[PDB]
Amino acid sequence: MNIFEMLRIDEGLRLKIYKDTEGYYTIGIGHLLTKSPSLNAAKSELDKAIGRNCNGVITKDEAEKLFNQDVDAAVRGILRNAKLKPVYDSLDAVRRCVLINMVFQMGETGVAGFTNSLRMLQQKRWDEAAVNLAKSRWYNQTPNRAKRIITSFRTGTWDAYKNL
Repeated sequence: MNIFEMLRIDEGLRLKIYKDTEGYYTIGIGHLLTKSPSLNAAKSELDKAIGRNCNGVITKDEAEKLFNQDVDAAVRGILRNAKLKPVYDSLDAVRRCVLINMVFQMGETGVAGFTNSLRMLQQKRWDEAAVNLAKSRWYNQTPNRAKRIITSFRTGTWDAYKNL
């Protein structure tokens, strides 16, 4: 299992504009387009993102390209962020994937806000951090994905995803 397969499981693939869990216009593999309520704004963003007139629809190839971009942007954001880098550096390979997943889903700023959890992972206090991470809007809003993530930090293996 790798970060791309892991995220593909969590986000799915859609080749037409759709609303995400929060109601925002997204496409492909969890690629947010705009928070704007306007479908048109969405389609504009989309064409700018692909480089073509897409009329709200893209190909598999295009979805994967945007996916490649997002994953890279996620990793590089972690590396540049002063609160995230040290955690990432302290982590093993699986847990590193886990953090990347979170950052792809909630942005750098988002994850950087989980001060106590970060501290806990950093200290390798797995069970404590799992309990703190669950106390969040995040967990309450997407509990099945959050539980997958939390279990992954807990065990340090891909079990939660070998099911799926």
